[PDB]
Amino acid sequence: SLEAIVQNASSDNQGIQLSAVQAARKLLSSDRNPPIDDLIKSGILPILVHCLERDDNPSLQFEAAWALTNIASGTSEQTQAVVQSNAVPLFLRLLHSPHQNVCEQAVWALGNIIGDGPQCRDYVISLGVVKPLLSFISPSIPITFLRNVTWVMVNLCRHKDPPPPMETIQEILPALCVLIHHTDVNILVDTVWALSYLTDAGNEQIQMVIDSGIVPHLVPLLSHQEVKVQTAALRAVGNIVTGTDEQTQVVLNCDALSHFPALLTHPKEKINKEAVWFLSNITAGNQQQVQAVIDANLVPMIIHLLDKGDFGTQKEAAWAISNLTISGRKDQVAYLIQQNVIPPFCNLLTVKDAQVVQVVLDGLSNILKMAEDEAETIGNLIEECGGLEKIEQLQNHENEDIYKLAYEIIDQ
Amino acid sequence: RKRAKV
Repeated sequence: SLEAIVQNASSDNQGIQLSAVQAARKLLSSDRNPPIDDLIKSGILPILVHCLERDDNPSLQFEAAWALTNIASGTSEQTQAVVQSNAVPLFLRLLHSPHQNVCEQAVWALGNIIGDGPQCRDYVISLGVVKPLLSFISPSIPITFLRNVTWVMVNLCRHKDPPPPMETIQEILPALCVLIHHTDVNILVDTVWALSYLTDAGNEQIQMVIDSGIVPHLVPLLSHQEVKVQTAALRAVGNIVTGTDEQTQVVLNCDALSHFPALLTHPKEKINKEAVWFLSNITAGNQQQVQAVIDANLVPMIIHLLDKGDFGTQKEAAWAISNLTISGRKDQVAYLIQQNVIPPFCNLLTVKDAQVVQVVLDGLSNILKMAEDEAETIGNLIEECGGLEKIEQLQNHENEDIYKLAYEIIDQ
Repeated sequence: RKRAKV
């Protein structure tokens, strides 16, 4: 039956040939367990590729392109099989086809190819996929097609090692600046995941995202209705504030901190964790940045989470409270103890996580030194807590850095 | 990252 399909796919009779290619396509398209290996093994790929040249029969270009889309959606080995067959140049040709359904199906097939990894990505780029792919972005295009275009845009941004060439990023960013203004959720989500990926690849890429003009349009989406956009926006903006004080100030000057009360009280544990993670990277900043977090009424809300959050959120809140005791002035830390930090800040000394107890201690070590006169006054708030007796254990910890600190604090 | 059309 497969043997018949392949013979027939090369037929000089148009009906016989179209029915065969459509039958090859329906094997690949009609369950979620398609026989890709058998199709490849049967000699179909060259005929499907050759059908891509048949500008005279666009029904056949479409059906061949759909078959190849689904073969190239499998294992890297199956994707390699398509690419090995000289399919990419012919897909790129079909991006200039007058039949929309043929353009879209070519865009889809190149998405599966770009999605295989960075060599296939950099090959499709090197042949000029990005101009023609972005030029489909227009209001006139149907939504289902534009979603397939934004999904390919995510696939171009997806790999860090190596990331796409600087010049490709420079072509894609202007398209994301347009797409970030859309209302369709799947498109907004795809656009913000592209930005997550582009800002997850170190300070040069981050500067390109800033230079693009897009940050004032990204930060408002921290307050979008759909959690799925919020999760992506918070990631992308969190990636940017792992850069310089100056790169951070760009996010702060977009009024980012206005959106945090909703994130620090969000019902999803993960949105809380990433919000405190983000704020941990603002309090590791200069004293104006530390002050901005104070002025936005966020320190009390970071403490609630220090106390009553999942282990994950607490860890992040430890850091945000700790990072502050380092970067800040003695008035800024004064504000802290006035906000009942020491209780929920000492209740974490007894966790199996070395790094958390380590950063909790430093914070108490650093807070007492910078609270000069009122050093005793702090101790009587550590008694009531009953974290004095959890400091003892530390002194028995395997890890040197922790026990020293315990003794080093005992003295004073 | 890859999507079959079905």
